[PDB]
Amino acid sequence: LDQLRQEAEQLKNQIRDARKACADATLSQITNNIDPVGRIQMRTRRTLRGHLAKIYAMHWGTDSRLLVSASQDGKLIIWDSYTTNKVHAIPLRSSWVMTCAYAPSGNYVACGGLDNICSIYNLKTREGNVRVSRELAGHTGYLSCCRFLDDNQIVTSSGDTTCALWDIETGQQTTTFTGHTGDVMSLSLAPDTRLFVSGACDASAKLWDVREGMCRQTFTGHESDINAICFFPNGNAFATGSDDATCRLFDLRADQELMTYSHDNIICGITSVSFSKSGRLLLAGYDDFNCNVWDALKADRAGVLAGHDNRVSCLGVTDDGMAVATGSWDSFLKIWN
Amino acid sequence: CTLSAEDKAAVERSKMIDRNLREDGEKAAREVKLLLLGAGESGKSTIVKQMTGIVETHFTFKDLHFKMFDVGAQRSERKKWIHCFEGVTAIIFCVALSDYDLVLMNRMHESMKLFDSICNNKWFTDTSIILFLNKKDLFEEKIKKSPLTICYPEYAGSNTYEEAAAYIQCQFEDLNKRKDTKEIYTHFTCSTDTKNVQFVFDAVTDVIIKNNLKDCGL
Amino acid sequence: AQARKLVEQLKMEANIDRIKVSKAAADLMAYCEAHAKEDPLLTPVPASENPF
Amino acid sequence: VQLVESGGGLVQPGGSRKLSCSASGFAFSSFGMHWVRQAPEKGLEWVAYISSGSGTIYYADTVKGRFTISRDDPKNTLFLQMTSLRSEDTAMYYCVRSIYYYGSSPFDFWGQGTTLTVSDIVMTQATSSVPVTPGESVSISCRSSKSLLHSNGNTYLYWFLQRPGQSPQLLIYRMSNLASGVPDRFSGSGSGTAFTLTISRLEAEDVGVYYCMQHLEYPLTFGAGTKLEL
Amino acid sequence: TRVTLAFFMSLVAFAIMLGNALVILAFVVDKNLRHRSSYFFLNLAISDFFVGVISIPLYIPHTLFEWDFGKEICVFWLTTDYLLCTASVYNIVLISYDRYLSVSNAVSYRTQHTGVLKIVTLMVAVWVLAFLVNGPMILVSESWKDEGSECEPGFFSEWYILAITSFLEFVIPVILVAYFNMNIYWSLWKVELLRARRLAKSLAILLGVFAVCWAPYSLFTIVLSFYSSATGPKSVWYRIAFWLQWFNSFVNPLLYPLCHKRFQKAFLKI
Ligand SMILES: NCCc1c[nH]cn1
Repeated sequence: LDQLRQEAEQLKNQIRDARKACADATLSQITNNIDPVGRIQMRTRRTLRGHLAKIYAMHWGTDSRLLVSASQDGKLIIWDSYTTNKVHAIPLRSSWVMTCAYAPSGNYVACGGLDNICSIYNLKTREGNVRVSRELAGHTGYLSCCRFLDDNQIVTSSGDTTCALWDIETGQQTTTFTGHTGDVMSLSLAPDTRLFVSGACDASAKLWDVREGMCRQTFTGHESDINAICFFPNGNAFATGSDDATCRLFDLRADQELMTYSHDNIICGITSVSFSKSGRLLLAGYDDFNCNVWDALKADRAGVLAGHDNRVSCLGVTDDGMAVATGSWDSFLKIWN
Repeated sequence: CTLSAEDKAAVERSKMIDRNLREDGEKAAREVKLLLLGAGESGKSTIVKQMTGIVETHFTFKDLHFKMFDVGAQRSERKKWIHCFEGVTAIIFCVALSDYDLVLMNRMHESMKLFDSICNNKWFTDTSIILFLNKKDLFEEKIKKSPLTICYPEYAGSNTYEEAAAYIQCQFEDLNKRKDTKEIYTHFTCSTDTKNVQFVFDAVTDVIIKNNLKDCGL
Repeated sequence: AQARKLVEQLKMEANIDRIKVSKAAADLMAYCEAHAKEDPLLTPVPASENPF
Repeated sequence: VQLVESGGGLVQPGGSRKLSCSASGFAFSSFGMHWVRQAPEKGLEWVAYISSGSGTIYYADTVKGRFTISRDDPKNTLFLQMTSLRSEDTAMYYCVRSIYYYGSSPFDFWGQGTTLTVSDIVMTQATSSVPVTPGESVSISCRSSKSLLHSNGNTYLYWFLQRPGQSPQLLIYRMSNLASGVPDRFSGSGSGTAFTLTISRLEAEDVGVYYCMQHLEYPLTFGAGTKLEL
Repeated sequence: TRVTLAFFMSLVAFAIMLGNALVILAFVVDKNLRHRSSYFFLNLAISDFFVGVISIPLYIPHTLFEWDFGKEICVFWLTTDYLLCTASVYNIVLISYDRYLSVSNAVSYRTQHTGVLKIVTLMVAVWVLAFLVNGPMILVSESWKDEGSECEPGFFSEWYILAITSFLEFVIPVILVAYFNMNIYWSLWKVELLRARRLAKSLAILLGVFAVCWAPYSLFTIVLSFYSSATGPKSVWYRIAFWLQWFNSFVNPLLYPLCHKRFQKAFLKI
């Protein structure tokens, strides 16, 4: 037992030494010659109303016209963002929802929460209604985020240190990922649809490969828990936020930390993070009752998109990159460009 | 208008959905939500009987609709999940009396720590608590042979049931630190009739009256 | 059992080929410069064609 | 999904007649309902429209004020009532569904029609018969009188088919799309005010009468019909 | 001399107009205030806003420079003024009754659904009764018998018509407001010291303001119109008793609507 612990400590020291030897130059000394974006301002173009309680998640479609939103009233709504209309309203069985997803083929949606069950709904039928296609069960805690991998494969992460991959048609798990110690809060699929990364309540993140099931790599460094993770457009980076008023930029190949986004006047929490269509703007949702826009390569700018009367809890960006949607606890949803 | 027929049909659809949503939401703000809490094996099963994931129980009493939520099945950290209960009318807390000597560090001190952590939480600075003390028969039949100094050295009172009950109740109620904003109600868990629901009905009526008056700056 | 699993996991995570940080920084800034004309939130679109 | 109509018959001049439609197998409270007419040996003709919520009711420019349209939601029954019938209303009638939101496909399911016997942008079909041979490519074109590309970017022409002794089924909706249950060997395109449909690799059960409609604004106008025969 | 008086009257008129325009805007902007209290507050705001539009400015020439107005303007002026004042008082009473039902029965108040038409029914019955109180008798005023005088009602000759009007517009509202506020306090009394003191103070203010601002003019009119019909000189007492009545419409938008927390949030939203 002692020999195993000594070997583990030696391996950790060797990994740290290799990482230190792999760090030669920093990007903070390269972007000093880059012209900044300058002042960036945005204006409310539409305002979507109809929700009553808070808003916990939202997700864009694959064509940048249709929208999905989930509230604590046990309500799911499908909107059109070009004319401010309602295309569908879906009821729910459990009013405690914390995540949603939109199928890339425009056919299915998903919901989940504190009931430990993931519900999958089918949109296009012959009777004109929306029906409950599947109920996936097998977790023991609570679901935090669900994404559609393809039209017949789904991925879930829970608060039992477990991530799972499901085959919808069968109804049964095909692979399970374990190795965390605390709650898991986020995951973000890659464009090539072969890997995914997840962050835990223990100031750590892990990168996983789907086909095999073996944990690929582990990153640490935050002072406290990690609450939001997004994923870079090219598939070779990601950025995370903690409940410490701090954001970080990690890479999957250099195996080290790159940039830190923090400021002395910010002492609240971070609830969501997203990128832009060219990897030049980073949008963050804080608890100061406003959002923020960061220059992803220079790590200094504070272009507040204020306008909410409570905490901003979700945001998203279109596929063509021509709008930004924000949702907060004030029961309204706003569109920016 | 400058629209085709199909767009007019679309806006009619949207208006109809809006009406349905408003009706449902208005019908959904006419009910009482209570959150249950207690220590491990505190007898709260008796409370549920007399009246995985989240367990939701429903009942209707004297023209009110009560939703009780039981959260005992969860085992994760309570910090990242407790915020979704900001709008509750009341927190029910259940504590055991006949577990002062059993050590798991007895049960009484763990219950005290849990109460002191819950009552001063930031999300619950205006939410009332209903406190149940239960398992009193074994308590009355246990102090005839065991002294209260086994866990309360400072106690110097009579070896009678009433003095013990009063001391325990005052010790618990002394934990509050927001005396000007929210109250605390106490009751000994009965086992012979339907008082355990009447007490909650009275508590929620009083909470409604005080919220109504204090929302008007009166 | 736990010690053996930890040893195996650390051994699997220890043998990984790596590259320098400057290469990653260069790749990121290259991709940033490569799409400077197709981002509707850095260079605004004329109002004649903007849906919003 | 099954709509069945009833009520047809023989009537003397004048009098009255009520026709009913019964639905089974879908949500009757999210679909608007049209009545369409077909002459004994001519093209189709638009008649009436009733919508979701009973808010909007249109009528024909010919017999407005003489026809009565109504719906009953809990029992799922659609009613038409007519009085004082002349000789111009000896024909067959069809009930059609439509639902309008972003992405839908109107005029999807038709009925079986009923028979009644009594003792404006211009659509004109170009031809009347085209003899063909299996394995050949066919183009069928019709014409209009004003532009159909609405400002928002749509196009509102409909291409329908009819085999012998049957009821129509939607081939192309909004002049460029493909419906459900239809073989993937069809196409349709047009240059403003004149349009053409293309069929490749002909086969049996693909011979009959083709029709082209508009829906830019009420009322809607029909054509004579193109007969494709072997 | 005239300049200062004109400036002060203009200031009062603008103060009333702004004070009620704020409330009207607050209701218009916010859509989450679809309850009974906001409806009644809006009714009060409409009445008090019209109070200061027709009455004060046109009155300024009637008593400052020259009466080029005639009978056709005098009757209109009188009818408008009386209707508006009575409407404001009855709105105060209705708000009091709503608040009392908010505490005499909470269960049946939380579980009702009437929010469509009974509200407008009551809102219109208020104005109907407000007209019916004073319109007929003031429209049957022709017994001046002297061409050329001020613009005052025709029933200041007999004391048995002033008394009933002052009895069915002043005494009953005061009795009812006092009774409702006492029920509220006695019910909510059953930590304690500060709350009891604060709430007793609040209710005492909300009744004393109304009583003081509406008693003296009625008292002076009845005493001067019973026996000693002094229809000529009028001292400063009468001229201050006339002005005190309208000063209630300045205070009212500060006590009832603004104290509410929802309206403070709505105002902060603008
Ligand atoms: N007598 C009309 C009400 C009034 C008196 N003074 C001012 N307004």
